[PDB]
Amino acid sequence: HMLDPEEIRKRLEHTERQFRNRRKILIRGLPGDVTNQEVHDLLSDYELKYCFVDKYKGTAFVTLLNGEQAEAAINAFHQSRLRERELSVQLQPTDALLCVANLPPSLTQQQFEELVRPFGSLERCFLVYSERTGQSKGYGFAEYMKKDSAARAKSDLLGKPLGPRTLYVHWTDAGQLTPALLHSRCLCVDRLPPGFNDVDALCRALSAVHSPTFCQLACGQDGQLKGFAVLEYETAEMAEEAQQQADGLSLGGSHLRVSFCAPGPPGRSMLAALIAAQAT
Repeated sequence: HMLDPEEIRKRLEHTERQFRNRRKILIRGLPGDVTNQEVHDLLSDYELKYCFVDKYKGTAFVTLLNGEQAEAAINAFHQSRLRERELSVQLQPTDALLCVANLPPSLTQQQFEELVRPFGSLERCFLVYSERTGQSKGYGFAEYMKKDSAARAKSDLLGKPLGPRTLYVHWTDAGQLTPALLHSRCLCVDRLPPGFNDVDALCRALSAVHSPTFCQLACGQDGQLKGFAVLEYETAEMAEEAQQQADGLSLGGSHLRVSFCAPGPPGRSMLAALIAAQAT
C-alpha cells in the first residue's frame, strides 16, 4: 500500500498542476466606457492570451498564460479600483465540472483521462491521491471545455460498471474546491454481509481510529436495505486514516469494502444521492 517516494511525488505534483490549471478570469464592475486596451494596461504585469470586454455588462473575460498568473491577477485586482469603479475579480465560473467516484483505486491517471476524454476536450483532469501513500482515493475530476461534453460524460458514466465497481458521477461547483476540499470527509461502506441491519456494530468497528460524525445504513422508498452505508468524519484526514485500517476488515460473513465518496455533500446528502443513483 506504500508506493516509493518518487511515484508519490510524480502523482501529487500531477494532481496539483492539473487542479491549479485555471487560466480564465472574470472581471466585473468595469466603467461603461472601458476598452480592451485599458484592461490589457491594467493587467500590464501579466501576459494575456485573451482579453474580451462586454462593454454593456462592465465585464471582461481574460485568459492568462497559466493558473499562477491568474491567481496573482485575482489577488492584485479583486476589490481594487479602476477610475473609481470597484472591481470584482475571480476565476471564471464553469458549469462543466464532474466528479467521477467509486473508481477502482488501481485505475491510473492515464486510464482516467482515457475514460473521460472521448466525451470532449478537457480543461482539467485529475485523480485525487492520499498525500501519505500516493494511493488513489478512487475519485477524480473532469472539467470539460463545453457543458455538453460534461452532460454526455455524466449520462454515460453514471452507473457504468468498471471492474468490481459501479461508477458514481455528480456535477461539482469548481468555485468551492481548494487543495484541502479535494479530500472527501464521507466514506461508503459496502460488501456488507447480505441482510445487515444493526447499524451500531459497524459504526463502532469504524471508530477504531476516529469517531464518525455520521454513520447510517442505506434503504430506499420501499424500506428494504440497499446494501451499503454512508459515513462522515469531522476532517478529511480523519476519513483517510479510518478507511486505511477499516478496508478489508472482517465483520460477520464478509470483508467490508470502505471507499471514499465524491467530496463536498454532507453524509445525509451523499446517502440520498447514492440511493437515487440506484433508482429504477
